Amino acid sequence: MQFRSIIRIVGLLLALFSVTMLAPALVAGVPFVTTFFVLLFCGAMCWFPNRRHKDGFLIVVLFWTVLGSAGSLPFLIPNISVTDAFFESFSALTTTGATVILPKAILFYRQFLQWFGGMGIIVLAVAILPVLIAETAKALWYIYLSLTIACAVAFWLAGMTPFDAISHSFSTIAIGGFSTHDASMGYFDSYAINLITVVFLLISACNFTLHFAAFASGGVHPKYYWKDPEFRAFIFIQVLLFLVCFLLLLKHHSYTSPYDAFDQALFQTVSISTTAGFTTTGFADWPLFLPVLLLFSSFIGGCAGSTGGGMKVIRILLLTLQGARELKRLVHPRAVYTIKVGGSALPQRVVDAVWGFFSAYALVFVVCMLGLIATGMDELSAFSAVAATLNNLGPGLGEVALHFGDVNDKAKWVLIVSMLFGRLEIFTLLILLTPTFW
Amino acid sequence: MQFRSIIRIVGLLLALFSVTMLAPALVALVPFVTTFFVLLFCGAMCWFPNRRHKDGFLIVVLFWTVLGSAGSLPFLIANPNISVTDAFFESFSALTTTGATVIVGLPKAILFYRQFLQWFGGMGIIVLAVAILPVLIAETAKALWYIYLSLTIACAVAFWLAGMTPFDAISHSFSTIAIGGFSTHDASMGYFDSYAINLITVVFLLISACNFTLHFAAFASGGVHPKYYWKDPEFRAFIFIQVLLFLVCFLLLLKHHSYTSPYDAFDQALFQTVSISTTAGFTTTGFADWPLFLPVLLLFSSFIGGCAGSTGGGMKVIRILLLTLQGARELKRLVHPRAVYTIKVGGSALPQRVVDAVWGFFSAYALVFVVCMLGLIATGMDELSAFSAVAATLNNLGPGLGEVALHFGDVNDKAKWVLIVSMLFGRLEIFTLLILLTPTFW
Repeated sequence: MQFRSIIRIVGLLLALFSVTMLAPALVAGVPFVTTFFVLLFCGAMCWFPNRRHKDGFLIVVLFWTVLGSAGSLPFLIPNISVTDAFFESFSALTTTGATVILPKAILFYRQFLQWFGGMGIIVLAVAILPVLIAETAKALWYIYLSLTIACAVAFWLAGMTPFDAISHSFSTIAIGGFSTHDASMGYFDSYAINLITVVFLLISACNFTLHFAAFASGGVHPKYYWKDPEFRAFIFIQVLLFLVCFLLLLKHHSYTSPYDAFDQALFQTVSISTTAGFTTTGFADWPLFLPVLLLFSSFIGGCAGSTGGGMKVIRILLLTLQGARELKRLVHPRAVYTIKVGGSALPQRVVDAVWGFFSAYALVFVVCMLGLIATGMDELSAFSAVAATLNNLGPGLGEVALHFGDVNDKAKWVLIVSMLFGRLEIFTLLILLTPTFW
Repeated sequence: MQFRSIIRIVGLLLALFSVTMLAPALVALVPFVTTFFVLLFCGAMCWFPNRRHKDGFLIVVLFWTVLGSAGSLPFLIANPNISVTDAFFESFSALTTTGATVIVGLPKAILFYRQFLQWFGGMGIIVLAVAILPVLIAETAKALWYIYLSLTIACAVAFWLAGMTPFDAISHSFSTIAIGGFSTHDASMGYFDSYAINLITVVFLLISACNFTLHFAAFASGGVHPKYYWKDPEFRAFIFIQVLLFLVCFLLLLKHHSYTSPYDAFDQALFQTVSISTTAGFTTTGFADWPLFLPVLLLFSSFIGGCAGSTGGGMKVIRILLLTLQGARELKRLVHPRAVYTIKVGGSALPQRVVDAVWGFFSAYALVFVVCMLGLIATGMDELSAFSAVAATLNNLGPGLGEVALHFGDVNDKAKWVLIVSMLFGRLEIFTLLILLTPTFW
């Protein structure tokens, strides 16, 4: 099936991935250079005997097929077992805080991996239009420059030397919840960093596709204040979050001073809630239900045209508000229902497809919970772990045993696939399984 | 809003409910008689001053509302001496047909009435199940009577074969009419374990629980009965799921190598799997010879509950079937959105009208599920025991097996009231009280 074209294109892809492998070498390192050489060699052998050129789902799978391989070689010789080495590689990879447990070059590379993951996750994410020319690089390069320079200067304000500010900035690009120390923000708590970082968390997560027009000099920004459905819904949930935090604070009478109670409390609620992953609280001053509630909050993750693939506003919104239309259906079946919350008329093909996706998603959820518990994992610690795993924050808080090294490595391989599913569209592998497809 | 016409009909309804309140009075060795008199008095004061006569959802809510109005009065006063909230909870436990035990301990007359309550609940739930056509003449009362006579007589004679005196056979029969999971002793079959009863009862369980409205044609005399073998999908899907259940039981038996003899292992093992699975509620196993996942798996099995036209209202074959098969259509939609999908699993062409409602019902159901889990844990209940309890509660079997502490006398009584409403919600369509909360409705 035209294998000659596929070999050269795939080889070029592996070589291109390999070019971006000199990151630790800047910090005087050799295995990563070796990976570039081996894959480049692969590209070279693929490239020359075959010259001819010319499905798509196969390509997407091959895309993230690649991303998965690679990044596992320098760890078998960090002395850790091969399954654990692979698991750790994925742990560093995909911005998942999968801690079971370093060199200063490797650590820089790990934060760099977060950088690579962050840019990579949002580039083919709005490039699915042919299945459902490279000029977007510049406009993306400008927005990024604004994001990183702003973060670095913001860290600088505290007074740390630029290397430290840059180090923290690299750590927070694709937040997995990692920092210099295991405590996410407990080890260093300058007030300016906390306030500024929380602002970064709010601004950086929900929406950048909407502001793509910002590249054009039309000045369409003040229009978005009004009639933006996302803004009203999102503000209602977040403001409600603030009010409940305030109420909880008053009920327990935790901190009398405003600054610690508001910044620290707000920081914990926002950080855990926003799927950030920076957690430094054992939730003892909070009741037990707050960890459970927060975990449910963790499920709500990502925004439309955002870094994280999770349940979105429009999907839940459609179910609820469309659900309201269904409530109206319950009142009367003779009654035509057509309501358009959005400015456009909405076609009935997409809505049905979306909730169907949710139903299949539920099936996957059952598979993940049942499978992980089924493999030999404990009912509760794994239960919290699966909730956390699907979201991609970290270890399960309830009945804490954060580091699972002694769990079965084949299941660990399953954990890798599950977290990968957490980031990538889950049903790509699903298309592979079906018997009608063969 | 024409209140004079609601007063007489509702009063008549209360009096009618009261008419069948003489059940313990047959067993000498008064409060229930008092309930009949008080409600009859209520009907009387609502019948003579008003002579006039004349929405519908209010009436259905009201019918369900009537249950439990006079099901809790005789328990505050007297052998059952228990607190008022607990008395109400206990009343609902017996009445709801759920197995909500707070006590260990099972008056002969009161107990007879309790089993009788199971009889009342069993016929009552089925009768109004198909009477919802005006919103979505009483000639059915004899055709259901023949079928019911067949069911009760068959159960009694079946128990009689074992060799117990007819009173004991009838007692067990009354106990198994609507299946709470109760017997003379707390263990379902541990106290008496005769083999004929076990085999016959399992047959009873399989036949009784699915689907009897298909066999409503059994009353008019015709030959339609052989045709159903190839006629219905329900048989292929249901048989496939049950057979798979048998195979997994067989394979888990051979993996652990539990019992070498085939009589005990197949009947006891099969009995346990089917009984826990079929929303029956008869449980005598602590699941130690089974791994821990089997209790979890069984609880998931408990969620699958009811057949279309069956006594219990729980997720069904057609709903899940629609999601998966229609889901398959959805699966085929990722391949080409340009591709028209129209498929009819059933004999008729199926309309796109009802189908959105089914999954919408599931979505709303999930919302309710979140409310129940979050609310019960939120009230002050424990993490895990409550979690198993809510799964079990929605189904209406009994206690959560995992980390078992079935009896919860010391749990908060207002939440216990919430538990009562939750289990009732399991039995009746949850939404029937959801149309009250909406502000657009007022």
